[PDB]
Amino acid sequence: KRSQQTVSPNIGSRPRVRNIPSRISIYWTIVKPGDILLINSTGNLIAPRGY
Amino acid sequence: DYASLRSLVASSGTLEFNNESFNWTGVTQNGTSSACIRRSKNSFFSRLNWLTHLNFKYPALNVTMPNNEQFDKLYIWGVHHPGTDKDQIFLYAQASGRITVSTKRSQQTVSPNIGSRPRVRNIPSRISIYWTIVKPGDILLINSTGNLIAPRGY
Amino acid sequence: DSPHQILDGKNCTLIDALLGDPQCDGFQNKKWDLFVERSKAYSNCYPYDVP
Ligand SMILES: *[C@@H]1O[C@H](CO)[C@@H](O[C@@H]2O[C@H](CO)[C@@H](O[C@@H]3O[C@H](CO[C@H]4O[C@H](CO[C@H]5O[C@H](CO)[C@@H](O)[C@H](O)[C@@H]5O)[C@@H](O)[C@H](O[C@H]5O[C@H](CO)[C@@H](O)[C@H](O)[C@@H]5O)[C@@H]4O)[C@@H](O)[C@H](O[C@H]4O[C@H](CO)[C@@H](O)[C@H](O)[C@@H]4O)[C@@H]3O)[C@H](O)[C@H]2NC(C)=O)[C@H](O)[C@H]1NC(C)=O
Ligand SMILES: *[C@@H]1O[C@H](CO)[C@@H](O[C@@H]2O[C@H](CO)[C@@H](O[C@@H]3O[C@H](CO[C@H]4O[C@H](CO)[C@@H](O)[C@H](O)[C@@H]4O)[C@@H](O)[C@H](O[C@H]4O[C@H](CO)[C@@H](O)[C@H](O)[C@@H]4O)[C@@H]3O)[C@H](O)[C@H]2NC(C)=O)[C@H](O)[C@H]1NC(C)=O
Ligand SMILES: *[C@@H]1O[C@H](CO)[C@@H](O[C@@H]2O[C@H](CO)[C@@H](O[C@@H]3O[C@H](CO[C@H]4O[C@H](CO)[C@@H](O)[C@H](O)[C@@H]4O)[C@@H](O)[C@H](O[C@H]4O[C@H](CO)[C@@H](O)[C@H](O)[C@@H]4O)[C@@H]3O)[C@H](O)[C@H]2NC(C)=O)[C@H](O)[C@H]1NC(C)=O
Ligand SMILES: *[C@@H]1O[C@H](CO)[C@@H](O[C@@H]2O[C@H](CO)[C@@H](O[C@@H]3O[C@H](CO)[C@@H](O)[C@H](O[C@H]4O[C@H](CO)[C@@H](O)[C@H](O)[C@@H]4O)[C@@H]3O)[C@H](O)[C@H]2NC(C)=O)[C@H](O)[C@H]1NC(C)=O
Ligand SMILES: *[C@@H]1O[C@H](CO)[C@@H](O)[C@H](O)[C@H]1NC(C)=O
Repeated sequence: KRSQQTVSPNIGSRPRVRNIPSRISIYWTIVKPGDILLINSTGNLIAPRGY
Repeated sequence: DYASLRSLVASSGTLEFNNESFNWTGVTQNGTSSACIRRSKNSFFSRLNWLTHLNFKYPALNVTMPNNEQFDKLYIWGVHHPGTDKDQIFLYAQASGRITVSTKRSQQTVSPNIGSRPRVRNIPSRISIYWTIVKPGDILLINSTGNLIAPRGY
Repeated sequence: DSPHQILDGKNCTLIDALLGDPQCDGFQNKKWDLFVERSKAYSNCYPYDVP
């Protein structure tokens, strides 16, 4: 309810790290006492498992 | 982040520039501008390379440059935002792409945006300059689909 | 060690342990007063970058 965070996937080759060119970017979202985390995704989502 | 680049270069205290020879196959190098007059000739930034279309064909640019020396390297790169769409077709011959520079740790993605802006020196278009620092073990990779003001060296 | 709770990261970093790198799975669901990160800390998983 308080804030929105939008990230757009970028598809491209990147220097190999541990023989893996692809990468994952990690972000954090804080949820206040009475609040709702709503996630809209059409793809490329590494999803949370818990809090 | 102009202040950060200014403080960084000032603290380093050297403008020493080692020229490097990248792939740059399939795109036209150099590039000229009317506002950047040098010795009565149209020109551009000395340490930047304006890549333009070649034979009306702009291949995807996947150019890799490594560091094998034992010093950290500073690369200055840029994205050209054109004033008009006509200019985009004229200069790059395709639609707007995405410019992504990448190393083992840092990855920067910039999307060109085409729009008219207050004309400065009769030039409506603009160029946004970013800096990337490459460690010795790390390597630099660029995925250019156009609108890339490429580095000439480090 | 006394009197402040010390947790030794060993081959781990705090962000890696939070995400769940396999080698760091030992530190799961643990609390600390002071976390110690070793220089030799390395990651063994998908290349992760955190803005
Ligand atoms: C500077 O950049 C250049 C890139 O511009 C780079 O050279 C490239 O190196 C890679 C890696 O070896 C080459 O990729 C190989 O491609 C082989 C197939 O090549 C055919 O297709 C090429 C592209 O044609 C396009 O355009 C035409 C229209 O012009 C169009 O019809 C086509 O459909 C296509 O869209 C074409 O250039 C090429 O012609 C050359 O063929 C050989 C060289 O390969 C030689 O006779 C000439 O030089 C001729 O111009 C040919 O028609 C493919 O076989 C190969 O795949 C094998 O190797 C890889 C890697 O080991 C394996 O993974 C794979 O399983 C196979 O075993 C590989 O994919 C690319 O073609 C080069 N580009 C060239 C030569 O222009 C330089 O290295 C860079 N230099 C520096 C210093 O960095
Ligand atoms: C950096 O990021 C960019 C963007 O993702 C990548 O650049 C190109 O991205 C396009 C995405 O569509 C790639 O895919 C497609 O290639 C197709 C192949 O055309 C071949 O056709 C014959 C085979 O029949 C070959 O002989 C010929 O030489 C061609 O190679 C095209 O069909 C595609 O165009 C069409 O795509 C769809 C399909 O329906 C439609 O919307 C349109 O009709 C559209 O015109 C498209 O070109 C493309 O291959 C990428 N280029 C390269 C070199 O891979 C880069 O890959 C990336 N850089 C990296 C990862 O290093
Ligand atoms: C954008 O540009 C980049 C350029 O880096 C392309 O990505 C990689 O390109 C390189 C160059 O060919 C590929 O390198 C591969 O290395 C693998 C082996 O890993 C290492 O293993 C040991 C241990 O560290 C090292 O000592 C060794 O030197 C290797 O570096 C292999 O997959 C390949 O190596 C070779 O292995 C055998 C044995 O020699 C040979 O027979 C093979 O033919 C092969 O040549 C390979 O060289 C790497 O695979 C690319 N990354 C990929 C494919 O994800 C991008 O592809 C490019 N983007 C595009 C084209 O879209
Ligand atoms: C676009 O035009 C430019 C030329 O303006 C060209 O880039 C140049 O390519 C050459 C060859 O690869 C590079 O090497 C130079 O060649 C000139 C020839 O006149 C020499 O004079 C240079 O030596 C001077 O410069 C060195 C670097 O400062 C000095 O260390 C040296 O002491 C000399 O003073 C040098 O050998 C050259 O560096 C580039 N760049 C420039 C600005 O010249 C490019 O290839 C052209 N593009 C296309 C698509 O044709
Ligand atoms: C930590 O690194 C050392 C390196 O000497 C290695 O011997 C040890 O097995 C590693 N521990 C784990 C849990 O991976």
